[PDB]
Amino acid sequence: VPKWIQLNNEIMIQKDGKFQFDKDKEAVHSYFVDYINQNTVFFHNLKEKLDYLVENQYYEEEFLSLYSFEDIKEVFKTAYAKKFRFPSFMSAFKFYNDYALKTNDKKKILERYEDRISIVALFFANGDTEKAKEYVNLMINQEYQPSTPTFLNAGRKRRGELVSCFLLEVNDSLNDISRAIDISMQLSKLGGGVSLNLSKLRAKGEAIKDVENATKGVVGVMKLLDNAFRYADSGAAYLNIFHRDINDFLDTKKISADEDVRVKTLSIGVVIPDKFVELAREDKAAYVFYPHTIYKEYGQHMDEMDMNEMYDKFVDNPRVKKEKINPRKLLEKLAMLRSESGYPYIMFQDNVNKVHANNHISKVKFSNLCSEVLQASQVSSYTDYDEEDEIGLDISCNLGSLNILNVMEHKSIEKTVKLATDSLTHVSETTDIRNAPAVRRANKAMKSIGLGAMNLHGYLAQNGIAYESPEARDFANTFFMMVNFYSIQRSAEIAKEKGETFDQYEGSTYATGEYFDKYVSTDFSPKYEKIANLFEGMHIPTTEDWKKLKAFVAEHGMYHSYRLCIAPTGSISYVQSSTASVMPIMERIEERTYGNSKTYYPMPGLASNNWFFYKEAYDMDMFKVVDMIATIQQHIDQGISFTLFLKDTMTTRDLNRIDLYAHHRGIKTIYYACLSCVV
Amino acid sequence: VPKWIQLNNEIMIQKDGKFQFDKDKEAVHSYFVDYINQNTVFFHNLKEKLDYLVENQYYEEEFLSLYSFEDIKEVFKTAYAKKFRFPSFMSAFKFYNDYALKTNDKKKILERYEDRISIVALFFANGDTEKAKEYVNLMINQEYQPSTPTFLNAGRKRRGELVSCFLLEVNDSLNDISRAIDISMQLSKLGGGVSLNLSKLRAKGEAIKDVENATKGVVGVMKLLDNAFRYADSGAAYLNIFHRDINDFLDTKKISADEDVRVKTLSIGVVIPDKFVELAREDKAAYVFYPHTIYKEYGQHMDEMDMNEMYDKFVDNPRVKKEKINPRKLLEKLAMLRSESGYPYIMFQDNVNKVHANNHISKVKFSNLCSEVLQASQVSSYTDYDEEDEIGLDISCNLGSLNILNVMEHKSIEKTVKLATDSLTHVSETTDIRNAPAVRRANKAMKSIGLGAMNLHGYLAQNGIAYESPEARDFANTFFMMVNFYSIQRSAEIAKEKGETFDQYEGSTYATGEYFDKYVSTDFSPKYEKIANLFEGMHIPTTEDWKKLKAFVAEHGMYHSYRLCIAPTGSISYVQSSTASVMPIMERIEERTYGNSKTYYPMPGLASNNWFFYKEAYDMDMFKVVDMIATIQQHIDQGISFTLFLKDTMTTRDLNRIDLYAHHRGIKTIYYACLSCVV
Ligand SMILES: Nc1ncnc2c1ncn2[C@@H]1O[C@H](COP(=O)(O)OP(=O)(O)OP(=O)(O)O)[C@@H](O)[C@H]1O
Ligand SMILES: Nc1ncnc2c1ncn2[C@@H]1O[C@H](COP(=O)(O)OP(=O)(O)OP(=O)(O)O)[C@@H](O)[C@H]1O
Ligand SMILES: Cc1cn([C@H]2C[C@H](O)[C@@H](COP(=O)(O)OP(=O)(O)OP(=O)(O)O)O2)c(=O)[nH]c1=O
Ligand SMILES: Cc1cn([C@H]2C[C@H](O)[C@@H](COP(=O)(O)OP(=O)(O)OP(=O)(O)O)O2)c(=O)[nH]c1=O
Ligand SMILES: Nc1ncnc2c1ncn2[C@@H]1O[C@H](COP(=O)(O)OP(=O)(O)O)[C@@H](O)[C@H]1O
Ligand SMILES: Nc1ncnc2c1ncn2[C@@H]1O[C@H](COP(=O)(O)OP(=O)(O)O)[C@@H](O)[C@H]1O
Ligand SMILES: [Mg+2]
Ligand SMILES: [Mg+2]
Repeated sequence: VPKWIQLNNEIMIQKDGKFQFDKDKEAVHSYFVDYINQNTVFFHNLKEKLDYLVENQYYEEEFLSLYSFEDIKEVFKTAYAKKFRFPSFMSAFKFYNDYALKTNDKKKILERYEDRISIVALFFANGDTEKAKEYVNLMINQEYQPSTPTFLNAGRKRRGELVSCFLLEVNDSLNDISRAIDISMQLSKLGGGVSLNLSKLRAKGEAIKDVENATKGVVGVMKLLDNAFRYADSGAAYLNIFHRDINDFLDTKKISADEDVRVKTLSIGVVIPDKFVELAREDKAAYVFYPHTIYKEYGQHMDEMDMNEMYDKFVDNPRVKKEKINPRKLLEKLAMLRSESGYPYIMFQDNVNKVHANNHISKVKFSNLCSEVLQASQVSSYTDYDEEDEIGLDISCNLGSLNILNVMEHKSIEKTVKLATDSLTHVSETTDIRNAPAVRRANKAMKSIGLGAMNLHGYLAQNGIAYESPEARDFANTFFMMVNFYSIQRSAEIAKEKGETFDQYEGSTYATGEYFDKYVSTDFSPKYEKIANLFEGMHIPTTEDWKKLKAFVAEHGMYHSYRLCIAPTGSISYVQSSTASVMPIMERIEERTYGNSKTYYPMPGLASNNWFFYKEAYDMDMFKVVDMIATIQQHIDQGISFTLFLKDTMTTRDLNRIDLYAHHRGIKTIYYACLSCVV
Repeated sequence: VPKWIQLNNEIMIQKDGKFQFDKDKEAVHSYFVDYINQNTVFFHNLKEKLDYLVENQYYEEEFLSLYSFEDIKEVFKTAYAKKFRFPSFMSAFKFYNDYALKTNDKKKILERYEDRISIVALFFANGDTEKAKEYVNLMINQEYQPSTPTFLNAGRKRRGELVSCFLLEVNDSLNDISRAIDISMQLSKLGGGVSLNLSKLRAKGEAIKDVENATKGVVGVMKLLDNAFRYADSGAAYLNIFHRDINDFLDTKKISADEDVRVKTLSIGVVIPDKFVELAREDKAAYVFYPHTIYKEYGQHMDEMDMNEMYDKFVDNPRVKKEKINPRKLLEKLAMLRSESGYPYIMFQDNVNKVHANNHISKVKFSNLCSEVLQASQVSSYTDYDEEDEIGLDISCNLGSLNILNVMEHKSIEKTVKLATDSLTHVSETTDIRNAPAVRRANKAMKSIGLGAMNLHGYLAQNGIAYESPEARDFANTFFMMVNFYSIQRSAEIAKEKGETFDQYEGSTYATGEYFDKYVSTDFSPKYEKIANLFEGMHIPTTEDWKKLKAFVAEHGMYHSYRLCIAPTGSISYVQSSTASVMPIMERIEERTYGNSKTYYPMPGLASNNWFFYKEAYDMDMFKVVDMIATIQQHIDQGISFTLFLKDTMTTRDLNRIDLYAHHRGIKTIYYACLSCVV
């Protein structure tokens, strides 16, 4: 057993009752000197390194050719000037095991952490050598972490797509079903996570032409999709809760499900308008609808109509066919299934669209794997082979997360937010997906990005603030207000600089101005003095600054239809020495076995004198956590991946009381505690 | 229990030891007077009938509008002038239960047998009122029976496609696989039987781009197709025996197969070049090949190269990857699987192409469900969404069968063959399949039809000739030579009349003349005197008549790339009072239960003084049956659906000796004893 693993395990051998937290500094030092340095290829110079990496098909050539090699050396030297040292064993282990470029034979290390960062920065900057330096500092200071698809792939040949998260609409025809199968496979082949909205497909037992009772329904298309994802080397189906197939749709995922209906590689999500929550509260028998009878009567997809306005009219219309269900029992079934599998991802549709800026394009109808992407979409119609198709708007989103601790300590909320936006904008403009025409069309038209945040709990716990406290909410309220301020400002700056807005921007609430109403009348500076001290050195936007930004946007518009969403953070959380996303930590010390050895990872910053503040999520009040997320969500235009942390000693009514409380507080999406759609 | 069922069962109550065969004449009379006539809607006139059937969306309007109603009445009266009476209970039962148009509520009969025939004839004739009369007589005399898809659908609204048999090529890309899934569903939705050639897909464990060992292989695409056919309301996959996946391909159909690999709605067929049969005979270890390594080396699909020429070169080429197998044991496995399921349909590829007329277009590479369609094909390439596709040639075939007994008694071999061709040509020209571009392109370019024959055994047994006798072969030799003569002659007549040939006709052996070599040097008039007497009244083509037809074709060409194939005959065999296809009868008397009653159907014409000639197939020598089929096959340009009739007391070596003997005798396809691809 290696020496770094020896010192690593010595954390768990207590001294004066205290753990040996300092042993992990030795462990990662031993891990480098006695291993990493000896398997890292070292060239006589950097040009020799880059020429080798280019000539051996490791790196791409075009993006490097935009720089004079004297500039590439300055950028690399900027990365190494930091003298970055991983503070823990698992942080360095995860980077070299998951991210560092290895040789084709997987024997030696080609990239140090400074190398991957320099290459990504050279890619983002697109020739601007000083900007490349800015990106290097931003990443080497660990202020910003682009998503794994971007951070891992930028600058490679054989490089996968930098975006790997996609959402698809599916129209109610065999032609469209066939095209969705192929698109799913085309994206999944590229490593993408694909979520499809099935709410427009007619329900089981609806007519085809004049043959009554002919349709397989949603479960039939799920079976085809399940197989498509199996063949092409993870997908999701969403369904509106008022769709007649909702029960059958859910039952495909019961762990006891019969194999005739079983679907094994599809996640599921459920879309819940306010009207359903009211019916459930009142314990009144509800109706679910056969969507094609609604289409034949109203000429519109049920999915494109306002169920809060239309429910009673659908019920009274004799040409609309429906079924009676028990809304409380359906709500209970959603709790049971999430205890089994985490998902169904639950989306409170009216909590999304109440504050949605682009309802003029469409209401938000569904979300992605792990349910943080919330954007408008419009269904295509792929017609017969000899006819032109009608290309709509699907969704793809490009992700990154700033690191709250390092942003606060560097007092760089503005600079990080604006710079990270520039990078996500570059990934959006260099993406051209083939074989997904509505994804490609939407990416150019909508120009949407998704900037998030990680290390919320870690930063709070290291500054003496409990995750569940009202002080924690007071910090989050202010911090994310500021993130949103500078995000909107940078999007308008890019719109002025380029002279473009996203397509149909002038119909958005950004252009008509009501987006800014709460920001010009309400102040979001800290109510607690000790929280205000954390922001010392950074100007906090006032209602007056918001009035001037409102006016600025009104003159120049905005480049991005969407800017912010908070995805989960996977392995990269280790590399960042950061608690995952904005969630509370799960364990104070993680024990995982790797290759016949047990490794220990205490939470980033865990000491004996802050033990109390690293409170484990399962011991927290989920109602207080809901309050925290609802506070962050005020200033995020898309969504927040939100996993409830529950003990098995929870009755099904306790579970639904959380659901109802989350809906009450304005939460957009929720599930219980996705690789392509995480940072 | 009804009276017709009473008299029907009285056949089986013997008199002087003899069955009561005459009781079935009473049964079908009782079946009409006491039931059929009372549930048949009778209008005051025919215009009242047709107007009702048009106005109630039963019939189509366009084809009837091509006639003046005085002419429609003459055509209908021509049908009724025959005073056609069904000679047996089951013949009338099958027509009214399976073919006669009933009301939307399925309560009363709208069509008598004379009505369906008149409508089909009016459809075929396309305005020519005298031709409509010719079609009426041809069908009411039961000289010709168009296939069930055509006979059932012609003249309807809500009418399904008149062709329902299709064959598809699939290219080696994800794009092509996705298009084949959709095409399969588009055709299957229309009621089609779809067979796909999977021999071009790269084998399991081949590279994708530069990722080695990445491919699922043929079984992966079979699983997708299996699901496609399940969703869209029967298909087939063919594979060349030299494909590396052949064993895995076969194992998907073992009745004991694990569900991870199980395929439940796909038939399978295997394509066997001569080189494999030689390797099996010699008991020499054979090789199967990874087709993509062959493609990367030779630039051609293994499926498009001559394995008899290339086998040793493939084996010696170090850049071609292969696997060793046991050819004898593989041949044995094909016998086992056919005992289980009937198929794998076995195709002896060189027995097809040795006598194939259009090798210049392509070799024949695969066949259909029940394996009688044998035509050239060329693979498409469906490229990325933004790029033009390359449309190749798939296959569809339009079927019918003449009734040998009635053709011989009416001495109408010429008139039936030429008239049936005209009808199959009309079905071909009125077919426009959407969403299958290579099927549509091939149908116009190739103009192929498939005329067959039924009632061979019945006709032989009723003229004192045993199915296994050399006299039976002597009759078949002459009869089908004549069918082929007048078929070729009518195809050339249509080519002169229209001034067109099928595309690239001048590369065929019809144009270069070697097709006719055996017909200008060998006489095919009967060797047996009693067989020659059967043809009295009809001129038998001589070598001189063939020389003049050869010259005729050389001047005018031919309209049809393919003309003849002998499909199985399903329920319509009853309606025709005909033994199935050209096969020997299976049972002298069929006992089947329908609705709590047992029905009896003795073979068409079975009497006590011809009992010996209705010898049951399972008591026959399959080697003599192979001889019979090989004799018919000389004069059929496509294939013959050929089911072996075997007792379970057959060793696996006995089974392979039949296979080897069938190959020896030139048989093209074979399996053991399809609805969309039967007449
Ligand atoms: N394999 C490598 N070998 C050498 N330098 C590398 C390598 N990988 C990255 N670098 C980085 O490239 C930069 C320049 O490296 P190089 O050794 O060519 O220059 P130097 O000797 O440090 O400086 P100067 O140009 O003044 O000689 C340094 O920041 C170094 O850390
Ligand atoms: N339901 C039906 N009622 C009447 N005739 C029918 C019907 N179905 C088919 N036919 C056929 O239509 C043809 C003409 O029928 P119709 O009764 O109108 O004429 P008709 O009285 O026999 O002759 P004519 O025109 O000299 O009066 C006949 O051959 C008849 O068998
Ligand atoms: C994408 C994909 C293809 N395949 C199959 C389908 C095809 O038979 C083959 C890949 O064909 P293609 O889709 O044509 O792949 P490619 O063009 O990117 O790469 P290459 O140049 O090597 O053709 O492998 C899989 O087995 N799994 C997959 O996920
Ligand atoms: C063809 C087919 C469709 N479907 C589904 C797919 C679609 O959701 C719907 C049929 O859509 P379509 O493919 O659009 O059918 P259509 O246009 O011929 O008929 P209609 O005018 O009624 O749309 O039913 C099946 O369930 N099984 C099938 O076999
Ligand atoms: N925690 C660490 N993170 C990153 N690199 C490390 C770490 N520990 C050691 N190394 C690498 O090992 C080299 C030798 O280690 P050492 O001599 O202890 O440090 P230094 O270079 O500061 O004197 C360092 O220059 C560095 O490249
Ligand atoms: N075997 C049969 N096939 C067809 N139709 C039949 C048959 N037997 C009876 N029918 C129908 O029943 C009608 C009345 O039968 P019947 O009086 O016995 O015959 P016919 O009309 O020759 O005198 C016939 O006109 C005919 O339409
Ligand atoms: Mg439709
Ligand atoms: Mg390819």
